[PDB]
Amino acid sequence: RDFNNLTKGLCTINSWHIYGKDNAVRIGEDSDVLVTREPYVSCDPDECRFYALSQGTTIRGKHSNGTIHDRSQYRALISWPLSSPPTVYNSRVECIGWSSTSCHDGKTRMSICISGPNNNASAVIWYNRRPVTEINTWARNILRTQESECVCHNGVCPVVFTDGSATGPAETRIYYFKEGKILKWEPLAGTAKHIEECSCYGERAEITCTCKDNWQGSNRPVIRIDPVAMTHTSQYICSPVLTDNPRPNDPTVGKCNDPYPGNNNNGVKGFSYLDGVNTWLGRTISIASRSGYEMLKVPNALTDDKSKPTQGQTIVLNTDWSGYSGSFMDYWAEGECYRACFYVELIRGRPKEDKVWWTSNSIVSMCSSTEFLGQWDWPDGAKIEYFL
Amino acid sequence: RDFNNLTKGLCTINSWHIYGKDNAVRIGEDSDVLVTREPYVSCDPDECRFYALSQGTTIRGKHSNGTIHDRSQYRALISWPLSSPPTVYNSRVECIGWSSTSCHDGKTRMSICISGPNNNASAVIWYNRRPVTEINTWARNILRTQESECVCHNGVCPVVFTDGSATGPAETRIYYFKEGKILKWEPLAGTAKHIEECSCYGERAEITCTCKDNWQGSNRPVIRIDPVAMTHTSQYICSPVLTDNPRPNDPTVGKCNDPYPGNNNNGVKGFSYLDGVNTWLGRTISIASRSGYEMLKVPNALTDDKSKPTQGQTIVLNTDWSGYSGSFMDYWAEGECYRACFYVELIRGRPKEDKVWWTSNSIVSMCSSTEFLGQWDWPDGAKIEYFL
Amino acid sequence: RDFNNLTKGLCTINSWHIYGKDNAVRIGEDSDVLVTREPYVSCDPDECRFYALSQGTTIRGKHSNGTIHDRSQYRALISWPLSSPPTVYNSRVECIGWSSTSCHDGKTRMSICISGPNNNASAVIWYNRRPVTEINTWARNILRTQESECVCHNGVCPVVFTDGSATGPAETRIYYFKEGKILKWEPLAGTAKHIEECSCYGERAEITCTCKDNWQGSNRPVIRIDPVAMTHTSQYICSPVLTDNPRPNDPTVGKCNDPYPGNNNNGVKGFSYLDGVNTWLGRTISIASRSGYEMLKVPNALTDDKSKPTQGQTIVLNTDWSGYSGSFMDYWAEGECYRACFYVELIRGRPKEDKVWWTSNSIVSMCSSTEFLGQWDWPDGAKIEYFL
Amino acid sequence: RDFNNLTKGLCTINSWHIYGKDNAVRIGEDSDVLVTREPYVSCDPDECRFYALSQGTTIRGKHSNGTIHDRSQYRALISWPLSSPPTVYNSRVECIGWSSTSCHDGKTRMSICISGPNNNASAVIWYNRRPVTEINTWARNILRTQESECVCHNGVCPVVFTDGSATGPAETRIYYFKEGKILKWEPLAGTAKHIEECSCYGERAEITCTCKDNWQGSNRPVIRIDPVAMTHTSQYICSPVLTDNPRPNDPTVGKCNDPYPGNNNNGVKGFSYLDGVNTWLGRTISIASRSGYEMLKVPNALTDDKSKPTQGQTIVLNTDWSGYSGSFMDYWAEGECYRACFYVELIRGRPKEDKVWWTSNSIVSMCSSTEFLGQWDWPDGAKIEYFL
Ligand SMILES: *[C@@H]1O[C@H](CO)[C@@H](O[C@@H]2O[C@H](CO)[C@@H](O[C@@H]3O[C@H](CO[C@H]4O[C@H](CO)[C@@H](O)[C@H](O)[C@@H]4O)[C@@H](O)[C@H](O[C@H]4O[C@H](CO)[C@@H](O)[C@H](O)[C@@H]4O[C@H]4O[C@H](CO)[C@@H](O)[C@H](O)[C@@H]4O[C@H]4O[C@H](CO)[C@@H](O)[C@H](O)[C@@H]4O)[C@@H]3O)[C@H](O)[C@H]2NC(C)=O)[C@H](O)[C@H]1NC(C)=O
Ligand SMILES: *[C@@H]1O[C@H](CO)[C@@H](O[C@@H]2O[C@H](CO)[C@@H](O[C@@H]3O[C@H](CO[C@H]4O[C@H](CO)[C@@H](O)[C@H](O)[C@@H]4O)[C@@H](O)[C@H](O[C@H]4O[C@H](CO)[C@@H](O)[C@H](O)[C@@H]4O[C@H]4O[C@H](CO)[C@@H](O)[C@H](O)[C@@H]4O[C@H]4O[C@H](CO)[C@@H](O)[C@H](O)[C@@H]4O)[C@@H]3O)[C@H](O)[C@H]2NC(C)=O)[C@H](O)[C@H]1NC(C)=O
Ligand SMILES: *[C@@H]1O[C@H](CO)[C@@H](O[C@@H]2O[C@H](CO)[C@@H](O[C@@H]3O[C@H](CO[C@H]4O[C@H](CO)[C@@H](O)[C@H](O)[C@@H]4O)[C@@H](O)[C@H](O[C@H]4O[C@H](CO)[C@@H](O)[C@H](O)[C@@H]4O[C@H]4O[C@H](CO)[C@@H](O)[C@H](O)[C@@H]4O[C@H]4O[C@H](CO)[C@@H](O)[C@H](O)[C@@H]4O)[C@@H]3O)[C@H](O)[C@H]2NC(C)=O)[C@H](O)[C@H]1NC(C)=O
Ligand SMILES: *[C@@H]1O[C@H](CO)[C@@H](O[C@@H]2O[C@H](CO)[C@@H](O[C@@H]3O[C@H](CO[C@H]4O[C@H](CO)[C@@H](O)[C@H](O)[C@@H]4O)[C@@H](O)[C@H](O[C@H]4O[C@H](CO)[C@@H](O)[C@H](O)[C@@H]4O[C@H]4O[C@H](CO)[C@@H](O)[C@H](O)[C@@H]4O[C@H]4O[C@H](CO)[C@@H](O)[C@H](O)[C@@H]4O)[C@@H]3O)[C@H](O)[C@H]2NC(C)=O)[C@H](O)[C@H]1NC(C)=O
Ligand SMILES: *[C@@H]1O[C@H](CO)[C@@H](O[C@@H]2O[C@H](CO)[C@@H](O)[C@H](O)[C@H]2NC(C)=O)[C@H](O)[C@H]1NC(C)=O
Ligand SMILES: *[C@@H]1O[C@H](CO)[C@@H](O[C@@H]2O[C@H](CO)[C@@H](O)[C@H](O)[C@H]2NC(C)=O)[C@H](O)[C@H]1NC(C)=O
Ligand SMILES: CC(=O)N[C@H]1[C@H]([C@H](O)[C@H](O)CO)OC(C(=O)O)=C[C@@H]1NC(=N)N
Ligand SMILES: CC(=O)N[C@H]1[C@H]([C@H](O)[C@H](O)CO)OC(C(=O)O)=C[C@@H]1NC(=N)N
Ligand SMILES: CC(=O)N[C@H]1[C@H]([C@H](O)[C@H](O)CO)OC(C(=O)O)=C[C@@H]1NC(=N)N
Ligand SMILES: CC(=O)N[C@H]1[C@H]([C@H](O)[C@H](O)CO)OC(C(=O)O)=C[C@@H]1NC(=N)N
Ligand SMILES: [Ca+2]
Ligand SMILES: [Ca+2]
Ligand SMILES: [Ca+2]
Ligand SMILES: [Ca+2]
Ligand SMILES: [Ca+2]
Repeated sequence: RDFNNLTKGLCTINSWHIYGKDNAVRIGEDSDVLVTREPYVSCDPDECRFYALSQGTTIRGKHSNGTIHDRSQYRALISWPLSSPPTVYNSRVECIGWSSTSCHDGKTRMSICISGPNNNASAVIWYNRRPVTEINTWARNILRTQESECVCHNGVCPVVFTDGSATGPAETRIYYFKEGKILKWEPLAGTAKHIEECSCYGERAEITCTCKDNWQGSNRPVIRIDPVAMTHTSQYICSPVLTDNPRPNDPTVGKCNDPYPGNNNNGVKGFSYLDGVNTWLGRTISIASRSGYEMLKVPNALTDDKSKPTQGQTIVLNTDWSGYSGSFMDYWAEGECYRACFYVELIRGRPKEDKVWWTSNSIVSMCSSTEFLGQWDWPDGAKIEYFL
Repeated sequence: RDFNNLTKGLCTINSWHIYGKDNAVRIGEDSDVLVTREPYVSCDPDECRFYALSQGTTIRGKHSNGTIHDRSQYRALISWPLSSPPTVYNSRVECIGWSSTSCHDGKTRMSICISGPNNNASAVIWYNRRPVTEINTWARNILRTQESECVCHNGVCPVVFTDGSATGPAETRIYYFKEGKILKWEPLAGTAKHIEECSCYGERAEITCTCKDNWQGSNRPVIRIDPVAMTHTSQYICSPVLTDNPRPNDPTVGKCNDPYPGNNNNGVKGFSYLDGVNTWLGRTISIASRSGYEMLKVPNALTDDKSKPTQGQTIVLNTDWSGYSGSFMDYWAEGECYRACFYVELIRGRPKEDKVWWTSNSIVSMCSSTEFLGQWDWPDGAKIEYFL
Repeated sequence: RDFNNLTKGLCTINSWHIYGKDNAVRIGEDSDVLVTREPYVSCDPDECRFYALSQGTTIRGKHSNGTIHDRSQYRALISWPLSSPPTVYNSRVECIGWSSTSCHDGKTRMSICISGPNNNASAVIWYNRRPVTEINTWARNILRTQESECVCHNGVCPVVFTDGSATGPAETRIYYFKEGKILKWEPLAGTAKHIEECSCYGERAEITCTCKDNWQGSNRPVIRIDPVAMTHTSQYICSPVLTDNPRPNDPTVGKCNDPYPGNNNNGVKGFSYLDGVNTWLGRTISIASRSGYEMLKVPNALTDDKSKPTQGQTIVLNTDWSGYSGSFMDYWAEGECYRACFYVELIRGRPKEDKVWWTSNSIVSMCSSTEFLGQWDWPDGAKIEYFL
Repeated sequence: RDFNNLTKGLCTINSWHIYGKDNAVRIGEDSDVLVTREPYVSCDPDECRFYALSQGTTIRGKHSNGTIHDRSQYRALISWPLSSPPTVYNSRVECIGWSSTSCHDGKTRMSICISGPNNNASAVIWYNRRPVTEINTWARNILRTQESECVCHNGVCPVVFTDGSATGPAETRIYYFKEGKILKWEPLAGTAKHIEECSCYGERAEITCTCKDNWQGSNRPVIRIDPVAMTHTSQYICSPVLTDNPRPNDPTVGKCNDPYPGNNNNGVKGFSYLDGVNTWLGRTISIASRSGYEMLKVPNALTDDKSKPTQGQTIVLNTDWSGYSGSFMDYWAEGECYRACFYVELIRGRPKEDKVWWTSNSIVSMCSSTEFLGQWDWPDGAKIEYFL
């Protein structure tokens, strides 16, 4: 109808309720489920759907062998109905590639897929299910993007891309798209020293992105975008409650403008909701691997370098595999505020479970409640032994 | 369009005709059918669909092992086209959880799923396919609901929940929802001593629920709700024709305000249509197990403590497995009266058929006819031996 | 929109072109295709679909064993997209039963399914996907109907039913339905001595049905219905070109008002287009079994007792299995005339191919062309050996 | 709405970006994917879909044995969602046959399928999903058509057919259809000596078709059609950069009005975009087999007999199997110009990979970019060994 405008602020997050879960790996043990990774969730005005990068093969299919690899010509961004598994028969291909983002601007959806060899990748921006714009690699080193939904405001949908090294300074750009066309792009500015895989959400005409500093930071870089002025700033979450993985143990004081040291060249896509006292951080429980998942209320995490948790909720037990996580909200829901939501990728297979030759995942997602709900843990649920 | 109003009375029930049957277990022996239990049927203004709690695995899948269990993080309320089986590819997830209810108010549908550990469960109320309200457990002991459709009147859709013991007094509540929001809730009142799994239907601005007294009663508790005044009453079906299972043999006089004794801490979800002489009771044929199913016309069953059958119809032979049963009607059909309908869950597998490691079911459903139709029996139809 | 009216006459049939073919048995050798029999085709104003009686199991499924049987509680009328196979995932159940008919009146569709034991069957008439009317068996001996589409005119859709013996006189009735309700029913009248499985089509406000005399006739009975006056007549196709199966060799003179003798208590559903010189008869090539299929132009077959073929077209080679056949037309096509169409059921499995324990079929269908097209033969295409 | 008119010229082609890829053979190793060949892509005003000739069996199905054959009664034109594989469950049959074409005129789609024995084939023209016209073979020798989309202008959709020898002069006809009806047909005229499988596109009220001279030419014949005057001309691409396969090595001067010699009675469906300096030719890399695929910018190829490449892009490595290729464009996209697109059929199985008994393919497709994008190669991706 009309372009959506971020007119509401976040609802108060007092707990998290179950939103969606597809049990993909369980079901896929005996049905035609596509092998995936890098999933997310994204809403249209009339429906919310699960998204992910397919590996172009079923889990039980012999071609599942080798899917630990990140970029092949057989991957594609696919979407499928909320809480269903990604099957050969119900998956809709949005575009071809090995890194993506997607978002609805209120009128129609924009989807972006990047494909190519490491030194010659390119992104193609689709809008209303048609290719509209293409961007060639600018640093010739794995052009890559969010791996979760972008956010739009009055037709303007900003997207964060990175091209260059994963273990040294790279060239991060913020592109402002409108109807699939480029209105403007900026180089990254601010104090964030490295950016990859931004998880974004919007509220009151501002877009907040919690990304990852793969090079040096165990605290997360944050990019705040003004989609009207089409400008932004960057910093790190000041809080001592470190949220990347792997990471060192939590200190008593964090860092606001530099990566918190202790772990280099590694990390996991993650997210946060930074809203003063209504601030919640997500993170793996393990400091060593993609294991477990919890939500911690850390009032003023973004700006308070000594902020520590005041409440929390366990999403996945430390004895269960987690993975990537990101933000999304249903901007077309009823009510006076936007309800914060997120998903956690539950990785199964390689490298942690090497008795099988594949790597895939299932999805679990939650949204906020103003109630103080009881908690449950939500594991993938599959028995690897069955696949042997 | 406009909210539906219960303006019609029931059609005269002279017999029951076949409405839907999915042969899920038969078909699922060689196709991707999800393992389920606790099914029901529910209509929208333009379509009627089968509903059930999936176990997050196919019947032939190795994860089918263990599905006798009631509550896991892998269950979800799903719906699928009338008379089709619940397949991985045609099942639509309504919400995540292990106890549910759902109903269309004329404009859109409300679905409720409860999930959690036994001492920390919570219900999330979805409306127009979005989460709107959440209710935390109040007795910290398996918050649970209907397992069949709720009914709406002018936007108000009452739902019965129980939290607390299954073998002693519990805390039953009646919530009146409108657009997924809570308008009001009452504690159970009346003479019903325990309530679980209410089967409801509406006619002439009144909602009748036939539930189950798991603690002491072999006769069924009945809750009648006024959705305008948002008030209710409770009692038991007075009739000597006992309809719970297991149960003692039928006496010559029943009980109107206390559970009829003989069997404790057990029972099965069931239903009835209480409409003076146009009264029909459903029940398993066996007094010991979920075996067989019959419909008995027991004029004035609700209020006459010596009422006995005047007509009847066999739905499932005592040599076939039955299970849960419940009411639903198509409130958007043509004509001057609402046609009473019900479904019977045909349980296969554990605990009765333990040569297989799974528990699932198929569905059979009937609706009333003003004709006096010939009867047939409708078994699940699957041969367990094939699954060995 | 508005009820359809049979305002056009038939197009001139100079040959038959390929319309649809689903290759169900071939494809079903390695995919989830339902076992069926008694198929047909029927159009809605915006789509034409394949219809059939499912057996409630896949072909490869173990429950396929025994599907040679005609009536079980596991059968249902299903429809699926033109030329696709009837799969577990794309089949839409219209109603439950073992004998059916269905037709669109221009506004919505009426579907009829009969279920029951032999001595207590009943038909339930569905309209706009809801049950509206029920009719109890009147002769207590396998109430049965067309097994192909009915035809409507200004809301009135006549249907032919038979109840009673298959090898002696029975009670045949013509019901005139409008919006699923009974307007009137007549007993069969005319000279037809036995009626079963009528194949009907309409043109210029008249409905012609070519049925089968299972008891004594090798020539086919024909019922012509006036859907306005709601009256009918009956006779046999006068032609010496006999079209039932099994049957005696063709004589040089047929019979107009009595069954042509030579074969008792047996036959196959078949059809014809009786339109003066524009007359075409379908029949199996073999006089002994459901083998082969051909179309023969027999000018004035209905009224000329010495009429013999003037043109012809082979549909299925005598070295291939055929089966039932029937008429349908797309009454919502463009143009000035209705294009005659028909389908042939290609039966595979039992009783002719007993190395497998199942019985199923695929469908081939043709429509007329005013051109004189080259002919091809259209077999089922499956290799039984593969199923062993 | 209104008939589409070719009002735009081509966008400038500076490179090719990835459009769609279904990885059919990979996925089909463990899911219900139909065996196909002769694929293409075609757009409707609201969706673009993959098309192909099914073989009426799955790849893993036993009936896949023998699918190297071209024409059987089990083939049909099917379409399915962009980038999905052609599965039993998501494939929509457009018509029955072994040679086809299809195109949307802006209001609705016309699809054409030819079926029959070699000496008695016939084409049936479907419009708005109904059969409208039939054309009988005129040379009684494999009536055949494009195997890719046709193009329409103001309701007029020209189609090229060939009937007669594959190794000598044949009877090629250009039919001008409007709403499935024949407006006019011409015999081929111009200097093209043999025509088969035309790949067409339209721009500025002109339709260009790049076909194949199976008899003598290694350069490609080109037919330019005026769909208003309903007239055409024919010649060959003058360029020395030869684009058929098999073929001799490239000379330094080509031929404008006669087949370039060196290879007889063989070839592959191919295409080109002839637009002055904005000219791009597609071809297999190997001169001996359907191996590899590249796009070469050959300014003025059509008219310059010494034109050689000025830019290029590799689509498939010479160490990977290719096959047929053709043109299509989304005539309903936004913007001021039509974006040239094409697909390459990636053939797997027989005759080149004879360890398996089947022949099938997957599809890869690209569209033009005005950017100068980095290139990647796009192979089928399946491991034949897995199928053994
Ligand atoms: C039914 O459901 C309800 C609703 O969920 C249940 O109630 C919930 O119970 C939760 C578990 O107790 C609780 O979650 C905790 O909240 C704590 C905050 O609350 C407390 O402190 C505040 C502030 O003073 C008080 O106001 C309040 O009253 C409480 O006393 C958090 O601090 C908890 O998180 C910390 O502990 C968990 C382990 O339990 C860690 O996994 C987590 O990371 C936190 O601890 C690490 O991080 C901090 C910060 O740096 C460190 O200081 C600390 O040492 C830990 O650090 C190590 O571990 C991390 C992670 O591995 C590592 O990286 C680091 O290096 C170190 O090695 C926790 O979030 C909910 O708030 C509470 N909800 C409600 C509404 O009450 C109820 O129990 C259920 N009922 C039943 C019967 O089960
Ligand atoms: C073609 O189709 C038609 C249509 O369906 C067929 O006709 C139907 O036939 C049915 C079977 O006969 C019939 O159903 C019965 O109706 C009885 C009521 O009618 C009779 O009594 C009235 C009242 O006086 C008369 O007016 C009327 O004319 C009849 O004479 C019911 O009483 C029957 O139910 C009882 O029996 C069945 C076993 O048959 C039990 O399963 C059932 O539970 C009922 O009996 C138990 O319960 C009562 C009540 O407490 C006890 O008193 C009794 O002892 C039984 O109790 C034991 O069993 C229960 C259950 O296991 C247990 O819990 C308890 O402790 C005890 O152990 C039955 O419902 C249809 O009405 C009739 N329909 C029509 C329209 O006519 C026709 O036959 C078919 N044709 C052919 C050729 O087959
Ligand atoms: C390319 O395609 C075109 C288009 O299809 C091909 O041309 C077609 O060729 C067809 C085959 O020749 C032809 O079909 C036949 O038409 C005959 C009628 O035409 C002839 O007679 C008329 C009338 O005098 C002439 O005007 C006309 O010029 C012709 O001469 C039919 O009579 C044929 O059917 C009979 O034969 C077939 C066997 O071929 C039987 O299966 C069929 O049942 C008919 O014969 C039985 O029935 C009659 C009637 O009672 C008996 O008299 C006769 O003895 C047979 O009876 C036995 O068999 C039956 C069935 O098993 C059994 O029940 C009974 O008891 C007996 O045992 C046939 O229909 C098309 O008309 C013709 N089409 C056109 C447009 O030309 C062309 O060939 C193809 N090109 C190539 C290269 O292949
Ligand atoms: C990142 O991505 C970018 C973007 O893709 C990459 O840059 C591209 O690189 C491509 C490969 O170099 C390049 O493609 C070539 O373009 C040549 C034309 O450009 C050159 O000449 C012009 C004209 O003078 C100059 O202006 C320009 O500056 C260049 O110097 C083509 O000529 C190339 O095609 C020919 O070679 C390939 C093999 O490489 C053949 O397969 C192809 O068929 C062509 O050669 C055959 O045909 C010609 C014509 O008859 C014959 O003369 C020749 O001998 C060959 O003939 C044999 O082979 C054929 C086929 O098998 C056979 O039939 C015949 O009989 C003979 O046996 C080629 O197309 C892109 O243009 C370029 N793009 C851009 C924007 O720059 C960049 O490299 C990537 N980065 C990294 C790090 O990888
Ligand atoms: C069910 O009853 C309510 C009246 O209680 C109907 O609601 C009125 O509907 C009309 C048209 O929408 C409005 O102008 C009135 O204000 C509505 N509501 C109330 C609460 O007064 C409703 O239309 C009835 N539903 C149907 C299907 O007739
Ligand atoms: C079929 O015939 C009936 C007339 O018998 C048409 O019905 C009339 O339709 C118009 C418009 O709906 C009404 O105003 C008349 O009262 C209708 N009915 C009768 C029974 O008089 C009907 O429209 C015709 N169908 C079509 C498609 O033309
Ligand atoms: C473009 C790409 O391949 N990105 C990688 C990502 C990346 O390698 C690291 O962030 C370092 O740069 O790591 C991971 C990962 O799980 O750590 C998955 C991503 N997979 C995909 N998006 N396909
Ligand atoms: C919430 C829950 O687990 N409810 C149980 C129900 C319950 O245990 C008894 O009524 C006693 O309270 O029993 C049964 C049952 O088949 O008897 C199934 C239900 N299964 C599910 N709804 N998942
Ligand atoms: C109602 C019923 O079972 N009808 C039978 C039909 C019938 O038995 C004979 O016509 C004699 O009456 O025969 C056949 C048949 O193939 O000959 C199939 C039908 N199958 C089904 N419609 N299910
Ligand atoms: C009508 C028909 O069978 N056409 C053939 C085509 C043809 O044989 C040659 O062009 C020579 O005439 O060859 C090929 C081919 O791959 O070379 C495939 C086509 N397959 C199909 N369209 N089914
Ligand atoms: Ca890091
Ligand atoms: Ca009880
Ligand atoms: Ca007969
Ligand atoms: Ca399978
Ligand atoms: Ca050639």
